[PDB]
Amino acid sequence: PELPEVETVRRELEKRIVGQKIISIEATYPRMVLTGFEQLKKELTGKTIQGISRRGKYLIFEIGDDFRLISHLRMEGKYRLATLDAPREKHDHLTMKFADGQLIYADVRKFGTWELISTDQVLPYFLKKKIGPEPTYEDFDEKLFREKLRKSTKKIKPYLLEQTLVAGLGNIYVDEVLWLAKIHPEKETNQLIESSIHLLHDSIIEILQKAIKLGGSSIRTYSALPSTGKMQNELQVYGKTGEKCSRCGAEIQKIKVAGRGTHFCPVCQQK
DNA sequence: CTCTTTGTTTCTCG
DNA sequence: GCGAGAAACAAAGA
Ligand SMILES: [Zn+2]
Repeated sequence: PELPEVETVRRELEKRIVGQKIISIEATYPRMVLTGFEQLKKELTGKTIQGISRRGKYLIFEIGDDFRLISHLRMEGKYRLATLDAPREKHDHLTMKFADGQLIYADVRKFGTWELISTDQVLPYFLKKKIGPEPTYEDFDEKLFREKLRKSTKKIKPYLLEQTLVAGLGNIYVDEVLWLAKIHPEKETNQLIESSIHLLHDSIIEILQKAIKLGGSSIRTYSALPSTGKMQNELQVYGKTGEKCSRCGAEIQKIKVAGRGTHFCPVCQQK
């Protein structure tokens, strides 16, 4: 998932598990707990979930007064709230059991991670990750963004995917943002002029906030969190190879850019 | 059978 | 430091 999908999960879990005491924790794939599964089980069993926050694509469970469980869902991670008698599904890896249900994490590709750290370690953790600002008008300063683009020869799509200029874009929304802002994904960032950088800055905020409002993009339907979103109905280029651009009618093309499938309009996004 | 592709991140190699 | 390529892993399609 990308930031809008993680935010959607965050909001739905916040409604439902805040206040819940963790009765037990079980793992069939303990190695995805990078700080140690038995250590996490000992520390969090019996504690109450107080909140769920997010930073970029990372979920942050706030558990007890002093613990933060930082969860990254990577490519395929999925949470669901299940009954206590729910049967195991093949790629379920971890569960937190409550008195009246359980929170199960599944991940086909086993890429997602859990790390238990203390409250005062959370900001240093994300500083060490070099995560850029949240994609809001308040936090995403166009002036610094512009200065970073001016001094780089990186291509704009891979630079945006780094999470360092701004947090939260992945392959779907980077393609969507660059189409909206009329910028080719291979454009070297030091060639962007000020008005293009302004449109790109605003398009990043607008696309991601719209996707949040619409509950994320469901490219397939799944029996887990979140509830089926509506943003997939608004995608203009991602996965639309061979369909016509809604602005100019040219066929959307797909190329490979720094190892990633890349969807763009060749008319609207001039090389 | 092989090869490619996939919402992410982070590594080695030269 | 850089970019290219690949790894972690599983499943599906050509
Ligand atoms: Zn077009």
